[PDB]
Amino acid sequence: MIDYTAAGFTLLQGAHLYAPEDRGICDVLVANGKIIAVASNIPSDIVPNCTVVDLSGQILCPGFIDQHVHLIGGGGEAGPTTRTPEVALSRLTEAGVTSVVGLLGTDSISRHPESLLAKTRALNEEGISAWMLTGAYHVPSRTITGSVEKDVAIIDRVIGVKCAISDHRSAAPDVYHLANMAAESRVGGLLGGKPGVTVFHMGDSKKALQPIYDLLENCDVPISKLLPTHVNRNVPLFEQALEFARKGGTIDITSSIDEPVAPAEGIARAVQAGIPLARVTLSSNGNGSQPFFDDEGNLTHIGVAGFETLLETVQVLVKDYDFSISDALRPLTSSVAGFLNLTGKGEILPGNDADLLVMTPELRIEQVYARGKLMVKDGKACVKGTFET
Amino acid sequence: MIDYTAAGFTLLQGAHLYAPEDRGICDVLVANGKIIAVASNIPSDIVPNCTVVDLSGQILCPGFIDQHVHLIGGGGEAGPTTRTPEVALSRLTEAGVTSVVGLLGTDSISRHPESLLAKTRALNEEGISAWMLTGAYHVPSRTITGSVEKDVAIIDRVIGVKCAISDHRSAAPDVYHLANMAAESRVGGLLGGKPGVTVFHMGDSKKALQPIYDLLENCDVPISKLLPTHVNRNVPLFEQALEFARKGGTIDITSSIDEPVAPAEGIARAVQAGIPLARVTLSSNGNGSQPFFDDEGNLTHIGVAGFETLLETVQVLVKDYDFSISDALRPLTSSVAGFLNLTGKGEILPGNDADLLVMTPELRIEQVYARGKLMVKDGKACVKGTFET
Amino acid sequence: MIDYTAAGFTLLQGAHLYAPEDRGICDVLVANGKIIAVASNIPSDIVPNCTVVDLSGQILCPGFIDQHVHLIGGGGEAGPTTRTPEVALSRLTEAGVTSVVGLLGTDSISRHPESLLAKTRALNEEGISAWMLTGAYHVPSRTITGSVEKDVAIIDRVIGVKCAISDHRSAAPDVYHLANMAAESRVGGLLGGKPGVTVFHMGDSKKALQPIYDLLENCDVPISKLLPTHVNRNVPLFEQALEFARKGGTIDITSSIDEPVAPAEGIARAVQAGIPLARVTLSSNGNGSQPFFDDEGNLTHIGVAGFETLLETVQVLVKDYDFSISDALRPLTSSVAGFLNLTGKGEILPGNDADLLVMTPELRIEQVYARGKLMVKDGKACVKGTFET
Amino acid sequence: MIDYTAAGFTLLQGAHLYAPEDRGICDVLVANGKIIAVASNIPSDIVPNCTVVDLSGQILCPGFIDQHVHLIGGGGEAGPTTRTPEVALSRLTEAGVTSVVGLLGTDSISRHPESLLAKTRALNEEGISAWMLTGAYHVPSRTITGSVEKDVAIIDRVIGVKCAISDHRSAAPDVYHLANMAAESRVGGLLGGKPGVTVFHMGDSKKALQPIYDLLENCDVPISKLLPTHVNRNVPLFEQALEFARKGGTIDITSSIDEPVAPAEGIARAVQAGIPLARVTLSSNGNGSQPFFDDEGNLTHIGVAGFETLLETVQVLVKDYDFSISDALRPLTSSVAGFLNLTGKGEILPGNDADLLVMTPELRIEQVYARGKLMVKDGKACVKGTFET
Ligand SMILES: N[C@@H](CC(=O)N[C@@H](Cc1cnc[nH]1)C(=O)O)C(=O)O
Ligand SMILES: N[C@@H](CC(=O)N[C@@H](Cc1cnc[nH]1)C(=O)O)C(=O)O
Ligand SMILES: N[C@@H](CC(=O)N[C@@H](Cc1cnc[nH]1)C(=O)O)C(=O)O
Ligand SMILES: N[C@@H](CC(=O)N[C@@H](Cc1cnc[nH]1)C(=O)O)C(=O)O
Ligand SMILES: [Zn+2]
Ligand SMILES: [Zn+2]
Ligand SMILES: [Zn+2]
Ligand SMILES: [Zn+2]
Repeated sequence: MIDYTAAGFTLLQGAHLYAPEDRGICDVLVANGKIIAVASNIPSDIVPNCTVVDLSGQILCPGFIDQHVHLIGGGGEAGPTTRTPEVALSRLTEAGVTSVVGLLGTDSISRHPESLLAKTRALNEEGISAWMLTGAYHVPSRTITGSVEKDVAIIDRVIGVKCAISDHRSAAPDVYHLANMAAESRVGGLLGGKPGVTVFHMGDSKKALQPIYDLLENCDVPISKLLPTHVNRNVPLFEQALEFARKGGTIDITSSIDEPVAPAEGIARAVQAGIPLARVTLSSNGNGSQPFFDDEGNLTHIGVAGFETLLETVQVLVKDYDFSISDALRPLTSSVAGFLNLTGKGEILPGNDADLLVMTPELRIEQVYARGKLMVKDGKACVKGTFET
Repeated sequence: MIDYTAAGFTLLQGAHLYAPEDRGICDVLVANGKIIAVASNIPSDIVPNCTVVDLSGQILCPGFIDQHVHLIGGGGEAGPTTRTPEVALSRLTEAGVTSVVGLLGTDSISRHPESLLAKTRALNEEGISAWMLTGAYHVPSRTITGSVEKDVAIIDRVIGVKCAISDHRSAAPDVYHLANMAAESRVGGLLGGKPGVTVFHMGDSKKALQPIYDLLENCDVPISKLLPTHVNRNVPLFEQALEFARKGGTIDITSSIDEPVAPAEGIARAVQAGIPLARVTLSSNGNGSQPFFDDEGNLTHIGVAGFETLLETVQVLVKDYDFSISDALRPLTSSVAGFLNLTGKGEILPGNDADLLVMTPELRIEQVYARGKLMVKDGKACVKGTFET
Repeated sequence: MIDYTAAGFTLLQGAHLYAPEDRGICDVLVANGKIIAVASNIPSDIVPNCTVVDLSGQILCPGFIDQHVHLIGGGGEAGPTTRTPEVALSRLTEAGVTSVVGLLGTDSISRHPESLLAKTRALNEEGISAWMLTGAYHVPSRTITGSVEKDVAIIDRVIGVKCAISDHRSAAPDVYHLANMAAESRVGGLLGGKPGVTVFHMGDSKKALQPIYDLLENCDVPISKLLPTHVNRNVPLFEQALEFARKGGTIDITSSIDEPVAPAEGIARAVQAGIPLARVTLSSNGNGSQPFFDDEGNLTHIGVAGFETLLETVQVLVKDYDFSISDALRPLTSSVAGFLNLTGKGEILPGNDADLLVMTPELRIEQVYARGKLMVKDGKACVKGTFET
Repeated sequence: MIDYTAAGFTLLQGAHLYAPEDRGICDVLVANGKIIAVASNIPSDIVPNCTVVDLSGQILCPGFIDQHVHLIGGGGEAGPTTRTPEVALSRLTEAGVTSVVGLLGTDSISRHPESLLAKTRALNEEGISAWMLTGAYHVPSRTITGSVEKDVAIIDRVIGVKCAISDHRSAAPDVYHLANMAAESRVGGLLGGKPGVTVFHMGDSKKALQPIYDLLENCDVPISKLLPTHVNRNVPLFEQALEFARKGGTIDITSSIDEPVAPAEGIARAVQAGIPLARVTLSSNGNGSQPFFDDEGNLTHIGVAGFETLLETVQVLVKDYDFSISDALRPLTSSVAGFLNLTGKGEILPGNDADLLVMTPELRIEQVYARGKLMVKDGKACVKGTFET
């Protein structure tokens, strides 16, 4: 016998496939971590040493891309005891996350981009796909090489920069600082082949999106590189976000915020307003703290976010909102890959990566493939982090 | 016999107690530097090896908290010969100060935060409680670690930052500098578990509080973290301070300034205006120089402040103003502890620290306990600094 | 009734006390986290609202002090996936550990003293007692303030410095760099009130202890500040370690190494050698990686150390080594506290901290108290880390 | 029909395979740039849309790996006009080179690691595989991040460091500087998953290898991380090089030097000396200047090295040296990949990268495949650099 096992041939048979586009019942051929063929009825013997998988009666869709996760831990708003813990592989996979963008938040004193970068690498090495944003809430940005442009341009996992605005925990940056930072990300992105975005954590300040508007009037960074996140945190901010998207910007809704605008609600609303789903993404904020502040900017309560809200949002949208599953998936898949220009991700096409979700019809996760590898079986991780126990 | 002396049991019997709230005649049980019980009639044998103290006919109240003292010396406005000297322990205790916040002023060239920090530690070790502010008049701030946020976040004794505005000795900072500095203090405070305030020395400039208003319009720092000090220095500034407090800010009156608005006068006025005492504090400016300047910003005269004005203010308020003692005490006790979130200080409650003042009925200090230890006896220090002589 | 609960009075009765010294049957009284009385037969009613614990039939001893723990995680010798996780509270308490000293190892790129410091602080807040060493294997040391000397003098929790010698992962330092470093720690120590020690991770190099000796002739740092650790990792090193202890040095044996010199064996050998137990300590290296390198410095195997070996060593010593329980506890209690000058630790005496272990006669942990708080009950943590699962 | 082209299936049939091991007549199947099967007689229809290549009568072997190439240009020893040009893709592929390691030489003023890195990245994108060494002749090293150790641990393409010793253009470094540097590369290597080697350009100094030996006694870096290059440049050096290899070291012979020790001659001598071929590598120094200096360190002659000598050496060895083709290829394939720990390179095994050469029986290159892509056809590049003419 001849051994063709190195190929990792895998045939995924007869699931109802959402690419996210409804492909109906379709097969998927995988080799070396890549989708090599997608079509109705694939001869299970088309290739040697092929592992056949019957997904009849099941749904197949692309793995989620969570562009907002505190991979190394976050928190700290109430002292050191509130420093959250690092993210563990199985937590991600089990929630259907095959691709992630790690970032830092409030604390950039006991939290470092070098550590975030190491964790990002560990995850890629463990089996999934991971990137990161340089910077943190603090502006000017705390980087690895000393320059935002140089970080985005030269650190392979860095794709953009993070900052915070309209929030009582910001560093009170002025327009110039913001503009420059954005411009540097923009430029380091062309050079490095990164999207070069700037992600803005939004707080509850009444100024809302103003800083983003000001910034626009003060530089030549395309509206397409700027991402306001946690837009559902408050009404008036949410409403502003809608017009921002309508002007051509993309807005990121956080799944970990149920009030005042719940995730599925925000998405449905966007759509009511005429916003194209391609301009709406959804992220978890996993492992970040969920601190609530007083009227005096006083902390009262503090929790930690998880990844389960992702899937839940989908379910709700489908289930309580009348979205088609296809539509329901976009913001976690194709919309995100689109905004971040994440190649080979977000869609089920030949040549793309074999990052797939096998779900039951009532949208429950059974299996997860990350780059062609079986990570989750029967809704449970079969592959765990080097130190998960 | 069994030895239970390690406990330092101390029963303080039958004084009329102001917590600052009028508790009438009440006893106070202390152990290991802490108030363990407060109630009418405590069995002098409730605990073993208990030291009983009869304060019948006397008043008992909490130790003062002076949040504005040049612990290492200050001055310098008229040359090196005008560099004031360091503060000595007994000077504090004798004036009823059991808790202090050290800071720097005009000179941050021959004066250093590292020195201030060492002195702060020496004082805690000698018997009282001491903290400090990083920075000085100079903006941008001269810190220990190179960053305001990092100092507040990581140096255990640092609780906030100092600066000067509306004064001919300021560094002429612009709104951005101010805003950022404040924001950094704010944020380093959450992380470090410090109040994270910004204290503004106010000069006589006609702009008065404007800079604070501007700052507000340019960042998201809660009005509750900003403290304008020496507000009584001039009328129009004083008047502005009143509305600032009324908007929700706290104002600090300096006891060492008799004109144009004397300390008790300012406090009474605040109250006439409807300001809650919780939003009014009083500090000494002890060891700082008291320089007076010309019309041409020319120095004429220069003196050095002491701590006796603290007690005097209380006396006057009670004596010439009709405040209840309870009310009279707030600004030196509960109001200060409240603003700085100084835990276990400012009030007489079980679990709080045994920082107490024993006074005669005509408000004269007889004894002082700092953390359960007898520091002053019969109005005189029994415990002196390592080098006091 | 009068409320005296703020005192947390606790009376631990009837156990067989090892302080570590054998004190036969004897009671212990606690108030405010401190030991206030130690005597046979204390009256269960000597003080109000007392919680009495019947320890009859049990054994009572000081909590362990582990001076070598990778609090924020370690490892990374085989890439990013081998970066070990941070330490959880419950894992320490459950191992009998009430005081700990945190440090960095091989990686000081993705690992930072600022993060280590935040963690040390987190643990102090959560209930135990933590300190840290500045630096890492890398010499020159990477510090918080930019100076070893400054780090030790001004960062409250820093008590000395870590470095690596005689190991293929060292930074190839020369005596000058080592001497200067040790001298800085010594001096910072005097200034800040710290022991100001230099901790040397020893590797398998044939040079063994040579560098230390060289350093001793190139400076005037007292031998008593120089701590070689992991001395049992190889024989010739171990034997050299005995001479060094013999000359006045203290030596730290790693409980996580079972070959070629088992921990209990090392201790017994030290003693048979005429080295007083005061000059022998034992530490775990918990959370650190346990990497194995072949012939050509190639990594063959990697694992993570836990805390169980601490206790095990004690059992073995008593059991197999003819040791008295008293002597057997020294190396984890009094010797350590003595070496690092840890006040209020390692010994059960009035005035010390209520850090104690309740064990069965066969040496199994049952209860653990930290600063008088119950952390472990029935061999199980009843107090957990803010983010423990 | 079903489309399976995303797979790039390619079946290379009938050649005489040297993997390098002689495997007689044997086929090779490729999919997605990887070798998925290696066996005699694979079925031309085993997989769909297969491109079958008749290599009958040819020879198939691994692509060459050149670890010493001045990718961005070099030279400059005789002023600015002698700065050599950057390497073009086609020149590498055409020389049989599929993997390359880039470095700097004498000039690190007009030459920068950031530029070298961009180039390495350009080549990876264009189709081959490239890595780089940080540093240059200059010691201390000029780096990207400011630290050798950091450069190696965090810049993905950096795998070690370059330096110059025993040469009149060295920076006159001392053992400490050398030892520290090598130790940093070693450690960064472990952290980032790199070999973490130190590459020593050797010059004609009488000191020859002394510095290496000195370094070995001043540190604990494994001999296997230390690569002396250009060892054939002079005799006594060369002879010393044999002893070093004999002690466990690996040695790099330069194909661009024909006197006094020809490349093929050096290799044969190494072997006759008992040095396994695994410890002998051969590199070109392509694009580097070939300067000649007279008596008094005066430049007499300058030229630029090409890549043709690589192949030539192989031919000569076989031809004139009694070598088997197998052995003759080691030094450019398996030995190199082995030394630098290059995974998926230097050997034709299922799972490795499809980097292969098609040669005539007389050893002339015909085709070249890189990661399964056809780059050279008929001895001519059919793939060129984005800006190649
Ligand atoms: N700050 C957290 C991460 C974070 O942004 N959380 C959100 C949670 C939230 C959003 N809206 C209300 N709460 C925040 O606004 O704070 C950290 O730094 O980990
Ligand atoms: N500057 C002094 C401390 C200080 O602020 N004193 C006050 C005294 C004052 C207030 N109003 C009039 N005089 C000042 O306004 O100068 C130093 O630096 O020691
Ligand atoms: N490397 C660890 C800390 C450390 O010093 N471990 C020792 C463990 C050991 C001792 N003997 C064998 N293994 C080592 O020699 O590696 C980290 O950095 O986490
Ligand atoms: N100098 C070159 C790189 C380099 O090391 N070349 C060797 C070439 C050589 C070896 N023997 C004779 N000539 C040198 O000794 O000069 C550059 O910097 O481009
Ligand atoms: Zn956020
Ligand atoms: Zn976040
Ligand atoms: Zn002032
Ligand atoms: Zn002052």
